[PDB]
Amino acid sequence: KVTMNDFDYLKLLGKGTFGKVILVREKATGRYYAMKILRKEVIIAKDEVAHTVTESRVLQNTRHPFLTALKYAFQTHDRLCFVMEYANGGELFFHLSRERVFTEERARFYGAEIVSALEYLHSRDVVYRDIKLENLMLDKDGHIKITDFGLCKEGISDGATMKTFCGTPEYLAPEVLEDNDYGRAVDWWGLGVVMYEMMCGRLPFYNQDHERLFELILMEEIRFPRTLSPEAKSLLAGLLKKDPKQRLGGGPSDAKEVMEHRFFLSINWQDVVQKKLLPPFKPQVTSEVDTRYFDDEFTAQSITQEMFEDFDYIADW
Amino acid sequence: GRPRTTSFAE
Ligand SMILES: Nc1ncnc2c1ncn2[C@@H]1O[C@H](COP(=O)(O)OP(=O)(O)NP(=O)(O)O)[C@@H](O)[C@H]1O
Ligand SMILES: [Mn+2]
Ligand SMILES: [Mn+2]
Repeated sequence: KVTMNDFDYLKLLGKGTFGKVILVREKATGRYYAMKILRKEVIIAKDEVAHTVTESRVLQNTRHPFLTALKYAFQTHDRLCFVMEYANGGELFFHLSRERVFTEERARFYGAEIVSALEYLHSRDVVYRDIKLENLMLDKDGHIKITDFGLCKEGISDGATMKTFCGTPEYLAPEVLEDNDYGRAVDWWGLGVVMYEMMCGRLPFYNQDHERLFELILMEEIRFPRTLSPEAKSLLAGLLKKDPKQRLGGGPSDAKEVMEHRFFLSINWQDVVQKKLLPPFKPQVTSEVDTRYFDDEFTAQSITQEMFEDFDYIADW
Repeated sequence: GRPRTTSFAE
């Protein structure tokens, strides 16, 4: 049994409407982790138990170099805790906001690692549904670590469908903004939005009002900077195709279509998964408690069953 | 600039 007192609570890494992520240190080992804390009362009241259990299950049953791994998963009388591996390098959102735009080669590196992770998730019958810059982290070496498995759906093989209206507004696929069901191709749209942000310096569609934003995602055509390479324009047009059946990765071969696109011609896919490629940026952290790659809005803040049966976990590593 | 984006579930 793992308790709350087995850890030291240092500083806040991130905060959402439904949870907090704190940098913790295990007293017995001296090792640093990121603990996601969720309140049971908020989850039960909003009827989000199924999604929270799935988040734990996906974290328990996944093992990939570009996916954040789970060390422990425990619960108290009022809280649910996920003890994950700490991504020292912060969000891709932090780096892109600072640098405004990435080179096509830098975006290709991150893109290749995200494709590798999504191929793995899809092979395990899992659809991620929340690809966004805030959910894409960098580890101490500069490799991608996908975090936040809160909206994942299990048991989705081949052309199987999902019905839950969920995701992040600015990243929603056109088919999700339509009635009825949708397939796994929503993850490729998400990849398209992050690749667009990395290479063009902005979201493909934006408006502060959700109603106007949804109209843009469904009706507006994407624009490209004149200087963007033809292979990058082709990748973005393919990943951001409104019809999931016409989308790159939307066909029966899924990830293979994205992997074989001319934009990724220079990529050896086995070298990607085996971490053989040199990262275009290595986080300049001086210690394991150095949070220079996390926003000051969060780090400066002070930090003072039968239903959840498939929640608990202790890792083999 | 683009502000932080949050997820939702109906
Ligand atoms: N393993 C991790 N290491 C370091 N920071 C992390 C880790 N996991 C999450 N974070 C940070 O904490 C923030 C919030 O965690 P997240 O798991 O996305 O919460 P959430 O409530 O599900 N957010 P969302 O559903 O996107 O609105 C992230 O955007 C990261 O900045
Ligand atoms: Mn998130
Ligand atoms: Mn989430």
